[PDB]
Amino acid sequence: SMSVKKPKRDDSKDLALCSMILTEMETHEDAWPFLLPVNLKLVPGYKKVIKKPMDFSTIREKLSSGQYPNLETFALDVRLVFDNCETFNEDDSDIGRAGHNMRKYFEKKWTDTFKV
Ligand SMILES: CC(=O)n1cc(N(C(=O)c2cccc(C(F)(F)F)c2)c2cc(O)ccc2C)c2ccccc21
Repeated sequence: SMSVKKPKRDDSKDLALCSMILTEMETHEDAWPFLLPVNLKLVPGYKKVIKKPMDFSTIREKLSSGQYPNLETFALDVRLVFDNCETFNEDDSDIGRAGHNMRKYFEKKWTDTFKV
């Protein structure tokens, strides 16, 4: 509260660290469904059903232009990619499995990088 402040972590490297994690995501062989925005003109249903589309290239653009206030807002957008994927894809499909794999991959790197 006012004048009562928690000792707060050094957030100086967060921008660089998030960029590194995003690069690792993008180079994963199962990243291909997520590298570019879903084509809203070519995929029936997607625009109407998925209220907040997100993909790795859009996250990169947001990250590089100072549009994430903090690392938590970055994590939310990454998770949104996989939540959208779950909403629109059967678990028993290539993209369905890709989404599962990539979420697991992310969460470990997230834990390994930031939870001391
Ligand atoms: C995440 C997710 O659920 N999906 C992603 C899809 N997808 C496209 O919409 C897409 C976008 C641009 C070009 C191309 C193409 F070059 F392949 F034609 C495909 C996609 C497909 C790919 O093979 C590779 C990359 C992307 C972004 C997509 C398509 C249908 C249903 C869910 C989808």
